[PDB]
Amino acid sequence: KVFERCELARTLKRLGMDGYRGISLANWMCLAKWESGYNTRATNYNAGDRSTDYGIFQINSRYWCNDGKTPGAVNAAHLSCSALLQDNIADAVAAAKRAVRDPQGIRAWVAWRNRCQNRDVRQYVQGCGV
Repeated sequence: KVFERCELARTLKRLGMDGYRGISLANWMCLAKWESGYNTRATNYNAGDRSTDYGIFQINSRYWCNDGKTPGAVNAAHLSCSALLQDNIADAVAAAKRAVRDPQGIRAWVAWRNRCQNRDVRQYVQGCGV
């Protein structure tokens, strides 16, 4: 599923992402925009370390989900990476919440540092009624 901007904002809010660990809804929106373009079936194989990023939040298989084919893979979230390619994003959200409970926080995603960090991200939630 490719989410429309405001539809995603409302969904994330209902799922309790607004201000989760100090992270604004606008920041979560910015992350999803650049990671997958709000597409839940987005997958990205990293040829360099043999891991794959899954879903709307591009959650990595070495730490937050198990896909069986990733070397040195840990399962901090305990989810199958398959759960992060569904149309329903409840599992992707729970995984994202777990990921930011590490001291790094949202900075774990380099895309966040490059295009969201220290920027005006209001644009991602403007007009959505959240």
